[PDB]
Amino acid sequence: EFLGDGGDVSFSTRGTQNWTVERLLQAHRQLEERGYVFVGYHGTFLEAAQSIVFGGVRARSQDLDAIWRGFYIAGDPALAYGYAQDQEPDARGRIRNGALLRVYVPRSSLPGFYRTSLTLAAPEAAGEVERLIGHPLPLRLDAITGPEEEGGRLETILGWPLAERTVVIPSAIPTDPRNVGGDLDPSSIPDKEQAISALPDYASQPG
Amino acid sequence: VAFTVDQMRSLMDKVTNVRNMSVIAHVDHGKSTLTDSLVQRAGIISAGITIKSTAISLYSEMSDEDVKEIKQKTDGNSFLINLIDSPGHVDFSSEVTAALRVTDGALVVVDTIEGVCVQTETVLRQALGERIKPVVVINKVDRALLELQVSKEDLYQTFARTVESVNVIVSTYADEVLGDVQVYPARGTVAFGSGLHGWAFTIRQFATRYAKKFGVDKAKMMDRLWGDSFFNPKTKKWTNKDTDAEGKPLERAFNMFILDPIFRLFTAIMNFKKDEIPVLLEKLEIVLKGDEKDLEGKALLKVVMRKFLPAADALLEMIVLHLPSPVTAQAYRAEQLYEGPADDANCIAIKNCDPKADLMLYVSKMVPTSDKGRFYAFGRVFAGTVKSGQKVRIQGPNYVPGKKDDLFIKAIQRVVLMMGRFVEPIDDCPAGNIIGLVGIDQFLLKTGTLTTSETAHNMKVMKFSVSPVVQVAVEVKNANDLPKLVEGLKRLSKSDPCVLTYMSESGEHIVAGTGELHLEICLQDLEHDHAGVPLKISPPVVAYRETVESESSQTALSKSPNKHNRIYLKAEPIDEEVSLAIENGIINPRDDFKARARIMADDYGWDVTDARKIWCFGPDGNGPNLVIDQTKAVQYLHEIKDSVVAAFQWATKEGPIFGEEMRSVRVNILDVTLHADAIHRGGGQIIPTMRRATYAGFLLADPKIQEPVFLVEIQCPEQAVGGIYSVLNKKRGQVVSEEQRPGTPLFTVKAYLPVNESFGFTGELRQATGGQAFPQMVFDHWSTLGSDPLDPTSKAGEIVLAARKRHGMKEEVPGWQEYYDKL
Ligand SMILES: CN(C)CC(=O)Nc1ccc2[nH]c(=O)c3ccccc3c2c1
Repeated sequence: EFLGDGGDVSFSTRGTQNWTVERLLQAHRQLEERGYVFVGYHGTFLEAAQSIVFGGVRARSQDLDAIWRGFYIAGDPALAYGYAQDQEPDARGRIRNGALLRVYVPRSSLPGFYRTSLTLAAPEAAGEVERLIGHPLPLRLDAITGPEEEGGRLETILGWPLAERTVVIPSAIPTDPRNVGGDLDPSSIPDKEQAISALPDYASQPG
Repeated sequence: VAFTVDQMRSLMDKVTNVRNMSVIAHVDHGKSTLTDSLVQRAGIISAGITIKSTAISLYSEMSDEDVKEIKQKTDGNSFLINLIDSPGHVDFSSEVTAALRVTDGALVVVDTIEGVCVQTETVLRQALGERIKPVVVINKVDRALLELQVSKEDLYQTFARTVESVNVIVSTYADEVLGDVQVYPARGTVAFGSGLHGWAFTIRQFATRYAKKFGVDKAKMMDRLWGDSFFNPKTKKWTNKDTDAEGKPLERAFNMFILDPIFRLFTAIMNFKKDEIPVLLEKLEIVLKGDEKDLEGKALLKVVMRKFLPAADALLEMIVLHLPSPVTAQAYRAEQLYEGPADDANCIAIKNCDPKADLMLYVSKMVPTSDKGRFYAFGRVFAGTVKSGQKVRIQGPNYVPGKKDDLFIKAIQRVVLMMGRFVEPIDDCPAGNIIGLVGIDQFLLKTGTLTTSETAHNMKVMKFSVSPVVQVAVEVKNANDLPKLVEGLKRLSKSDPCVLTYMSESGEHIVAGTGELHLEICLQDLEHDHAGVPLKISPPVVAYRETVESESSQTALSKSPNKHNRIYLKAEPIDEEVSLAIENGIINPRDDFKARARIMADDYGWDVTDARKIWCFGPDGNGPNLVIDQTKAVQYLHEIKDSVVAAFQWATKEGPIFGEEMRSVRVNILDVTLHADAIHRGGGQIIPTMRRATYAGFLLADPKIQEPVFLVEIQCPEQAVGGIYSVLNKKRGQVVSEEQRPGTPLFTVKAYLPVNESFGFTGELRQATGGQAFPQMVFDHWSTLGSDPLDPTSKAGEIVLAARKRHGMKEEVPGWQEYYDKL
């Protein structure tokens, strides 16, 4: 259990139940003590959030012909934030807010995290990513970090194998239930979470 | 007894032999007990749909001799009594008047020791205001003997003072036209007894007994049984002085032939003097039946008194012989119940209780049935005859012969008899009876008038309101029973037309009612019946409304997450008139856009152009808010309409000031830019955008909040009217009018009371006006506070801040920038 202690954790439109900043800090410290490192944020929906934290991230019937298949996350919670919400309406017509997830991988996998300046969709991307990882796409036990799109923020794509080895826990950064669609407000990020959110330094040259 | 539909129907044709009444009494004075006794005695039973017991049918027969003592046209020895149910506490003001308005007689129950208590005094006043003939009963006489061990003469003086108190009320508030309506024991309109033990009597009963042992026509036997009349045992003569020739005292007739027999049985039995009991009993011809013979103490007395003086019959005697039939009363009650010309074709038909004239059926209340969440109308046929299938004009509260507003020409699905808990189908029903109708539920909220005459006004309406102005959040204390709460809430809303249960975005379960008490009751019945599961109820709260005062400072704009779709809009105010029009069915969502447009353009000064472009109303698809499509040549526009509307429904249900409903908000969609491919213009994308734009627009259109306000009508003696204005001035109340009832010293003050200031109002008014005041308050209008909801220290901002905190939202109100595009 990597959730620190203090009562059952659940995800609500109301906010994440039982997850204070303090608890976060304990959880994070203990993940490091077993040799894990934080690699980015992952926003998504409440239902989803629940599955990832209790059951872990798992691919499921991906398009094998889809070469960029993987689990996208982001160093910047703001960019993650955007995906923290239902993607479609419920029968009534409500689009409720979601939750931000913090992604951790076994420290032992860092050898496979690479970075580039090309935008992942660009023609060169494919070849250059492959140059960096040592094999044709899709990514596997490796990850690539690069501009979401020209000038955009940076996203990270852990390959499905690696992603299945992650450990995710809740963030102390809340989504707004009364502003679904707004951009994450920099002041709602707790300072203490900011302290434990540095990213590892990724390699720009192949191994 | 059991009757067939025919028997019942046949009985309902002889209106001259029907009695429509209620029982006015404080609950702690055997109200429920006495009533039962009548049911256990003359309760009518029919020879799978259950309802909420609203009226009980009673049958009683009398001798051709008794029928004669009836100073009012009759026919036959059979009688049908309709016992219409009443509330337990007086606070239920509005429904107290409801029951009264459909009755003609009344059985007022007063207590021996305590006499006429304030409460009963008040309801009696109201009854007198509707021209109800009272008939009194002094209950709990037992408590006088067993406890106080009072003497024959002291107990007499008691009743005397009591009967006197009552008549002080009866004469001061009854209408002169009605004539002397005071109660007189010697005239058989005052019974005495004990609901506990189950006994009660009338001078007229002992007078029919002692009737011949003295050679008297009971007329003069009962006349002697009360007041100053003495019978010297020695002289064996009747005198009118409490002393014989020498100066020795003489026992009054009442104490001699009434109170004495009863006083001995009590003294004998309760002292266990087994030698006397048998002797004493045989003299009164009281035959114990085997098993009862061994009884002793209370157990015994209780059985003796029942065989001796059957409480049920004493009451049933007064009801038939003194309470007016649905013929005598309507002649002098019609004018008061018809809000049209006192010479109108119908008003006349009311007076004459003519079953041939155009229908004039009064719906006093809607009662919950088992058959679905449907409700059956309960009322009385004042004129003509109602019959299954007959199509009728259902004239609601706002109807007026002139216009077509609030009218619903439909067909009466089924006519049924309100046999208490069960209903019994009946073809027709002539004027003068209390009947039930099936199939009006979706036309009449609670009260209303049913007619056939196209020129028929409504009958004295009873102001009721379905406006949720008070609500609370319900939670289960023990999470396990949660599903049991989800059921009762659904159950509760099904039992009452005016309660409301729903879920907020926050996922809370809300219960909203007509007022402090109305909700209060609803909550009890939830934690005790509908759910019977322990719950965590939040403190009461007044429902507000979020609105705008002007047009958006500048164009509001937002884009979807895609960053491919944009919505440009502006918000502007809607005129109270229009909003009311929308609230009052004039401007209708379901109308023909063209017809509706014609109306708004014409009667409300709207550009027929804009009105023809209405996309929807809100919330709940029919609220006083609109979205007008003012775009110009936006390809694919219609493909995002449903989303836009959907969003509007959420935007108007919970606004940006502090989660409250929007009211009188106009949203004009100025422009829209849509991705060429549908894939990217889905709901997930448009819905949030519009929602945010709307908020932005809203916040830019000079925000303000509205507070609801009640219209309280108060009945009160000129003497206590003081306390009224007293409390009104400490609640921000606004006096609208104060009048007096011609004859009596009964003022009737009407004022405006801010709902958010009405908490515990009745309680305080109680102390103030010595409890003589009788309130009647209903939702009246929405008032726009002047202060800035955005300024924390202002008055509205104070409301907003607290509310925001309560909901655990960010203490400050989002500026428009949060919803405008983050450019
Ligand atoms: C098609 N759906 C199963 C989901 C999907 O395609 N993507 C998805 C679903 C959730 C995502 N959450 C993120 O925090 C994130 C951050 C940087 C870049 C992408 C994401 C992100 C992406």
